[PDB]
Amino acid sequence: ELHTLRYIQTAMTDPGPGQPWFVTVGYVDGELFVHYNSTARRVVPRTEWMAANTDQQYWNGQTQIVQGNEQIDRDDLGTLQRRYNQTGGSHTVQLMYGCDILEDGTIRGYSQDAYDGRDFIAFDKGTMTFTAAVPEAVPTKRKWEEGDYAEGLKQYLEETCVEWLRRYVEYGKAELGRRERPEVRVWGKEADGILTLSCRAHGFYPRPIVVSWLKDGAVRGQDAQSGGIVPNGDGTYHTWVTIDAQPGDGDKYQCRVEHASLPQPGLYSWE
Amino acid sequence: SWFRKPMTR
Amino acid sequence: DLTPKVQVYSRFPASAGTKNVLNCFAAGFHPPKISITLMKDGVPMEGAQYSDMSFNDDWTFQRLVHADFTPSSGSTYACKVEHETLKEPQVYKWDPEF
Repeated sequence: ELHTLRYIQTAMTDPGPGQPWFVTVGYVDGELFVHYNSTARRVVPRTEWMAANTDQQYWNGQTQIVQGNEQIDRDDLGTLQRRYNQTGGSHTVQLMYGCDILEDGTIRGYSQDAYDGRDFIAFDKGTMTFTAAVPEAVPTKRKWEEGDYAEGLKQYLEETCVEWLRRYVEYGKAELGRRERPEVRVWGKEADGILTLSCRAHGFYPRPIVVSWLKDGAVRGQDAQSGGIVPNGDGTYHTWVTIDAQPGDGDKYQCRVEHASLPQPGLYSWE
Repeated sequence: SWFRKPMTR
Repeated sequence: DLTPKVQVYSRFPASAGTKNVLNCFAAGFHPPKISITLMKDGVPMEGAQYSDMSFNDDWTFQRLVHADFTPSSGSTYACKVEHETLKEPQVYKWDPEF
């Protein structure tokens, strides 16, 4: 079974109006479970399974781990501006790290950093060295290698990350492993001698879905336009696939929805 | 659990 | 290059008089500073909730704005998006499909 843990960090100089400068969130199998912002200054759960399983000791302890990271990113925003020779303006520091438990049992650990949307420092678990993408990343590479900070980071991605992710999966066993059926609606619009058939799926879980258009029982790929898998505010997902067809052929077209919740692929039409 | 950064850039 | 790709949709299939949630999702944008507003007949839609900001592997940001609403016939629902990459504010109309 595939299980992933991802922690993303964002430090901004221009949030801007009525928004926190430091935002950081966590993900268990692509689902939002933990949140922290520079305004509230407290780690708040985002799922019911997270709050019901953890005590006050954990929530108070996690806040200080992030509070320290907030201070580090505050100093780094000023330190990096001096290296690039910048007086002010809009600048963003992004950090992405976590561990993935693959289907074949292999554990993959990653830690990447960026400045203004461009790669800065990428951790290599094999060679135990921090890779520099830009010439301004060399002083960070030199500093992090002498102090042997790579050993503590390797200990986290291989041990601390895996142990906690395995616990979070156990806490939300019924929530993460649930099957939610999508509500499918088919609507056609005729304009300039073109019939546009839209197939929309509402509120499904998990995230993977295969929505394909069929004409006379045969699948039509290249003509179909999709908007990908977009999320909902309650943890569910949404998707839309549109196809351009000749007017008077609408009845020949059928939308096929392939999802884990449905035992057999559901066939829908404009009716 | 979040990783505690042991050093500044 | 880094312009936000915006999609306007409802949580449940739209029906006149039935309670629903109007979602506005913008993705693939940088810098993170963005102004996403849900509008009913060219005016903001009261109490709108802003979800926790996220970014993918390519460092491009994404944000979802959702608000509880009751769709009515003869009313136009749209989403106003303002960003540094866009020269003029972009308005995306919601297709009720009913």
